[PDB]
Amino acid sequence: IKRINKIRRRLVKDSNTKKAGKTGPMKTLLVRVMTPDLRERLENLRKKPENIPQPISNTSRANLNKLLTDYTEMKKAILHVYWEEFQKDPVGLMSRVAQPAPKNIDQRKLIPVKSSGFACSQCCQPLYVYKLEQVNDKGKPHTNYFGRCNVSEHERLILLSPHKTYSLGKFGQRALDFYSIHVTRESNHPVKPLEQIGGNSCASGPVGKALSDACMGAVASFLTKYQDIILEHQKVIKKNEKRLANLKDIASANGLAFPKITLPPQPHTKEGIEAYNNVVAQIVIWVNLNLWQKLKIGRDEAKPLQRLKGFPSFPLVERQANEVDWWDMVCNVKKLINEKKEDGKVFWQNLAGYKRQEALLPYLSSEEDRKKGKKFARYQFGDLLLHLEKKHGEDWGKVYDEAWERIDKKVEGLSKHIKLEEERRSEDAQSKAALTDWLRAKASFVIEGLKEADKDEFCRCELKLQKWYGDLRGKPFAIEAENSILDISGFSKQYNCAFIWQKDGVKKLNLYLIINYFKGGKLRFKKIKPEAFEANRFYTVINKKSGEIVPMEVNFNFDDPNLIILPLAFGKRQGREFIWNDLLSLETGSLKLANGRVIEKTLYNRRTRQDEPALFVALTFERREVLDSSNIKPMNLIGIARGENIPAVIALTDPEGCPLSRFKDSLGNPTHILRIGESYKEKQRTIQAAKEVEQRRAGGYSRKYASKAKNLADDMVRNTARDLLYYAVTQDAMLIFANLSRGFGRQGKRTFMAERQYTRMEDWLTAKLAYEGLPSKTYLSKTLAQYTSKTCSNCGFTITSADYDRVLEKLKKTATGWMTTINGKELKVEGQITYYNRYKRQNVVKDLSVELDRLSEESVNNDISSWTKGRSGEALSLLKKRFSHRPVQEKFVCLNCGFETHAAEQAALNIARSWLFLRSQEYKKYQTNKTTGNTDKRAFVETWQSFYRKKLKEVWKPAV
DNA sequence: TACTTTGATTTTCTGCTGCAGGATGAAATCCCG
DNA sequence: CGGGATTTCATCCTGCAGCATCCCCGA
RNA sequence: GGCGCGUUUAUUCCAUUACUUUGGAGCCAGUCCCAGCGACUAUGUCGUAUGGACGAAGCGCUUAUUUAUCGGCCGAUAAGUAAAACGCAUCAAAGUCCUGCAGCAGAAAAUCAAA
Repeated sequence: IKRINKIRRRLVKDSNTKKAGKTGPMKTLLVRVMTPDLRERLENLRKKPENIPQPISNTSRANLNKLLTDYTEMKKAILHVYWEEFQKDPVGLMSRVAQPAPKNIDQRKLIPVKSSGFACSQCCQPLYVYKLEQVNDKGKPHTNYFGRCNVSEHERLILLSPHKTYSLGKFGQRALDFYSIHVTRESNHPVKPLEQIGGNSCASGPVGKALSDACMGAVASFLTKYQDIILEHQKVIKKNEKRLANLKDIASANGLAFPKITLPPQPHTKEGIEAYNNVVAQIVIWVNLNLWQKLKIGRDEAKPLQRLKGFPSFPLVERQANEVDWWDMVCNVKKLINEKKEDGKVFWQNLAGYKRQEALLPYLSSEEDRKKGKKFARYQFGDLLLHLEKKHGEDWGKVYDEAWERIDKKVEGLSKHIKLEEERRSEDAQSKAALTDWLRAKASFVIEGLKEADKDEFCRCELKLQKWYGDLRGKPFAIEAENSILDISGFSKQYNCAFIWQKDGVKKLNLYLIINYFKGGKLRFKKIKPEAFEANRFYTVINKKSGEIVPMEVNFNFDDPNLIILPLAFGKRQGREFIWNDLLSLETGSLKLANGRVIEKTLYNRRTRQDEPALFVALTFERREVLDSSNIKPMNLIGIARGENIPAVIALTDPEGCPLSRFKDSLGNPTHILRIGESYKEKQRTIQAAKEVEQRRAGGYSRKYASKAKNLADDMVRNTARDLLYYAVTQDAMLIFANLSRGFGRQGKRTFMAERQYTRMEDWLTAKLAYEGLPSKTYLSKTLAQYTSKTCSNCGFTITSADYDRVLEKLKKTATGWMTTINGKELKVEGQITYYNRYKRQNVVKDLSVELDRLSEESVNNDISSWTKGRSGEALSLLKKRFSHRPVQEKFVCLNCGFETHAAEQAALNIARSWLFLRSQEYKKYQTNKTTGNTDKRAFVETWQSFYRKKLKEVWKPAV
């Protein structure tokens, strides 16, 4: 039976247990706080439970709300202070936040710099460089670099990273002493969040220590991203200089006038980035308008400049609160439309004959628009104008007035309907979208007469109307809520937080979470004997740094007006995982509670169809006892192929490489191929289609679809990981993946991020293995991905570009038509090719022989070598498309022997066979020969094909 | 021969992945009943 | 004088190996 | 699309704790009232269920007052109400979180240009 927990139990029973290292694996339990609505849900059951729990009391709710608001305000204040500090002096701050080396690395410094890369801003003295050479565990020598000062107060060892000229290398959350600056009463800093925001009501210790981490973590992350990106920006600047020079030369060679603008130096703020990107945009606009379009020059010969991307913003303080009132903007648009009425009337009425047809060309819909069931407001207004012209003749003076009156009446009706709708309870997004579209159409109609008179005022009007159109269409779907976070630094007597339980029976437990963050509250811990439990008394466990577990009795008062008491809501599965686990018991110390958080975030309520705030509790657990991996030795192989249409296709093989038919398909016949994840893409496309329909109708989709794709993707990833682990454990096999880079995936036009699940599957399988204490190499391995999907599994021949080039070279004409040979096999050049005509938006079918004859109609003796570049290019494009090894995505055809099969299954088998290849002796001789500087892929392909053919002859008997 | 696609830039809103920072207890003073 | 409450401090171990592989192919 | 009942995901032993999701099965989808869109006899008419508003959303099992049939519900058959309690439709899986940025993609609109 395929259960993840069953596989975990089998893994546990098969090996010994050992204590974890300094830090073990971590896992988070996310539960909900028992609120009145959950109780109401519990009271509507057909079979009512015997004991319905009490919800969170009113006093706790008030305390929690106040504390959450105060915590958010203190975070904002501290972040604003450090934003000002960074904006004043970057280098000083990022030198202050750099993490010092441990005060234990006191090996003998050997060599100073052969100097002043940075400076300790505390004393404004340079940090001199000092090296230290050592050997790693793998034998590769490594030199670390450190910065030291002659100040005794600043006699530290700040880590450094060399570049080809030094960087810092690490930013810590605790390097800067936050408590002594902002929390302690002796400090003279003008900003003291606990003393000012909270009104001296919160305990200094816990709240201050939580703020320390919460703010300095974000600051350190921003500093790391900034220092990282400031180097690739330099590389891009240097690269753009050469391209600008080359394009200037090309423009000069063709006798064109290049704009006289200069690229600014490398910027270090957001305004400089915007200026540089504006210059790049102007250059690219000119290049496209004059070089690619008019002269038909290839993009490769005239390469564009590149924008600067990835510059971070300061945390939480640079957010733009684009808060605009909707009806006010509607009124402003109406006002400015009413301003220009006379100018539009004058332009339209006094217009000439033939200029009128071109004046209203953008107002006339196309045939495709008329066919697709619905038209934009512009074309509808154009149809109205045409009918009015037919009605009144050529007297456009009356036409203008009638059109204006009709548009006003329609807009007034829409406005009245929208106001009545929003008065009661309801939102009609379609009506708002229609009103915005009709306002846009009226604005265009009025202002189109100023496109040639005053381009500055016309540009101002266009900018205003464009920004207001964007804002009006985007506001009704703008989210205004944000999560609220309350942190718990740790679970020890210091931080005044407890996770308490009554000992019902011997194993049964009651459950509360207690927070004491207000002055005056009482929460007392008392040490007791290990087995001195009593009824109606709350107990907990305290974990000591030395490995000791101290059971304590926690006593307090329920009616205390300062405490926060939270009852939790969870399921059997979560309880067996964390609270009352059979093996990982937290009373024994095998499981430890690390820290926690109280979260307020939005849940979707379908009863009211709205997002509403809700309270969650997250508790992080650390595993202290893990397994021993020294005895696991898989024997067989499972090659796994990843993709989009099918998330996983797996093939099972013996140690020799021969297929093993042990899986059962739907029909029950033995097989060696399994598919995991089918019909996932179809569901994702269905969700996307629903989203697109709503987006076209109203400009955005409802909150019902907010998290559907992510939930589906998470479900697929977790279930696929379970399936892979189950097969690997039960078949005694090692899993083999392709060596795809992190973040690998297609970045095209109709691509979606929910369909890029390669690294996610990798990470989930690795983490699931890691929680038990085993390394990734125990059950998972990677191999080179080259030529795995391009090798025939029946003959061992791999197709390459050079083969296609040589086939083009040999192709000629006999009395029967075009002919060629590959590896002594004759090819009868015939058959039709159908291509997806994008301009026609259809499928166009052509005949290869006829196309080849046409290409030979302008040529004599059919000499391919005598053709131009473009003609030969079309020739090999046609031959490649007709002789492609992958005519259809899921179908593979071998060109050398005519073998046909499924591409994914063959590639899955070839992945395992390649993993076998990498540890053969042919690869050894190839590696030895490659040391002579011969960097040729051709020899690698030779070795791969030779090994594959040898093994096919020897032991891999092909299917007959 | 031409209508209809495509190239570039700008405005607004949403979601999903990717990568940084993390997953604090021990000990020393100080004050107050 | 003991017990809360507040303040100060400090911790770390990892690769390597070749241009393709869910891209495809295009008026 | 909407409305509800809820099972299985630990072998004696572990909170039918109640959470958040992915599946299976049950029941119900009309009205131009207001808008949107399309065709025109065109400052309106007609049509169209695109969006709001209204309306729809299991079946049995046992208990006692009234009527219809005999001596005038006591004995049974149908109709009308709240509750107690069980059964069938009807069933399998998964969960490692927080903060902060960035990058891609989706959807419209505006302008210039080419073929």
